[PDB]
Amino acid sequence: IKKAHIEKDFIAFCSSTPDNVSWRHPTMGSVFIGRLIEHMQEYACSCDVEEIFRKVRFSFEQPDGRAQMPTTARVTLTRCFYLFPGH
Amino acid sequence: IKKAHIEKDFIAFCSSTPDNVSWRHPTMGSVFIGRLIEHMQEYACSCDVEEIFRKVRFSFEQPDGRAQMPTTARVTLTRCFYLFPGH
Amino acid sequence: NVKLCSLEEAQRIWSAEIYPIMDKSSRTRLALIICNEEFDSIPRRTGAEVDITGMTMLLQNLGYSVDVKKNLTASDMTTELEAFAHRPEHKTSDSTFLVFMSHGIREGICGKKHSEQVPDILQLNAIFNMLNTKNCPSLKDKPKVIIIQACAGDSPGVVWFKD
Amino acid sequence: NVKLCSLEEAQRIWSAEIYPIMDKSSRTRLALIICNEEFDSIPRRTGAEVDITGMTMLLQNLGYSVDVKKNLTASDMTTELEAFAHRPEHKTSDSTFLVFMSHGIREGICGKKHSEQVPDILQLNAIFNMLNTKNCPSLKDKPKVIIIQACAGDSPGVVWFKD
Repeated sequence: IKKAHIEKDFIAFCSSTPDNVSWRHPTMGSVFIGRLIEHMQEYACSCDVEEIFRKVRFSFEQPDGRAQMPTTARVTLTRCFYLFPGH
Repeated sequence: IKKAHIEKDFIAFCSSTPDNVSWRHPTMGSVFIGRLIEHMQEYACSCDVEEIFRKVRFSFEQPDGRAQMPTTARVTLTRCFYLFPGH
Repeated sequence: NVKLCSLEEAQRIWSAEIYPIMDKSSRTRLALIICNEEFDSIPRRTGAEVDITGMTMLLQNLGYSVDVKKNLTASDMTTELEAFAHRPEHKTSDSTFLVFMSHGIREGICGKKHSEQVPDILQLNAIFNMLNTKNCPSLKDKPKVIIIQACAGDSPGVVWFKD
Repeated sequence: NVKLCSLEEAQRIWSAEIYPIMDKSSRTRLALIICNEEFDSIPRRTGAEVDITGMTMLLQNLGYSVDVKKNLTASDMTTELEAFAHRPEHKTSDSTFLVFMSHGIREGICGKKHSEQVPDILQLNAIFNMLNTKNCPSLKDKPKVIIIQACAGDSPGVVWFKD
């Protein structure tokens, strides 16, 4: 028999920091989800997912109005994950 | 008064995945710490900390002998953190 | 809906620090969306359909076959995740996406029957466990992306300052 | 001991997605190392001095004034962290490093008096709380790097396979 890591190549991206609320407009949808789609649409071509997720976090920087801060959690990605859209 | 995010600009880097052991040689020191110093020494000049930490994780990829997998946790870095060594 | 990575862009990115991508013609990429909109003791998550639409379209355009499940307890979510992890398509896949959208508390994601009296919670810990190398060997060495839209507690998550 | 970032390298990296660095001559960078080597109910962490040396030298060469604290309970660790967060040098700093090295369990980092009977644990949650915008306003908008060397439980963290 051979050994393998029990937990590897994971990344979680949550809409807010622990203890804290995430926001959802009743007709426009969840802000984090909307922001995530827009950044994936634009940056999947040139950035790995960790970089995209950081860009999403940056967009929430200013705590204007309904403040929230998306978080990357429990990361065991050993390589860069590029989506290579089109390929 | 003005609002500010309660939790922002954090990164944690742990020696192993949840539930799991980290290793330390009685005379040579902790493997994760040794690996971290070597990668910081080499890559602080050209890579942001998230990239360095991923490189550390890659070095543990093969579960040879005393296997462990370092983890990045609770990340709210909104920008890239370059150490700019020498500056 | 996604900006495409050109041939010269993919060459610029390509060395040994990147997850390998499977051939487009032979690969069977899978993704799962679990979204709770209706609850026993929590107000309807109005606008969730906008989230479902956007995420489904995005993931399909990224090359994933997307399965959508709606209004489940933590137990049903668990069963679904167990079935998803055992899907043979993962063996001929290079990656996966898991999207969870619901009400949430610090402990985790809310099932459709959640109450303060009787908790119905899927823990984040359990999600990782069900998709790890033991329980999902077909995704060993392959990136697993978990996306969560939920509260992580009821605090606005702010601090006030004068200066 | 650190490879230097040349002027042309720093220019290549420099746009608005980078944490701003303070002027070398005026900045007061701080870092803290807490390392437990001797315990009441756990074997001596032999080799810890190698860790202390390496981390101290590295952080100093990266421009940080490094404080080292040894063999503390979770309570003393808490007091130390509270004092560290209130240090006025952080106002004229651009970043910080927190290094914790000890025995560990799933719940968190072990204090010097930890036992299965009487737990002495500093939670990871508490570390973040003590360094957040409320409790450490001087490091608002500034990167805070937390490094932990400890077990997160007693599992070898592996799964076996035939094929």
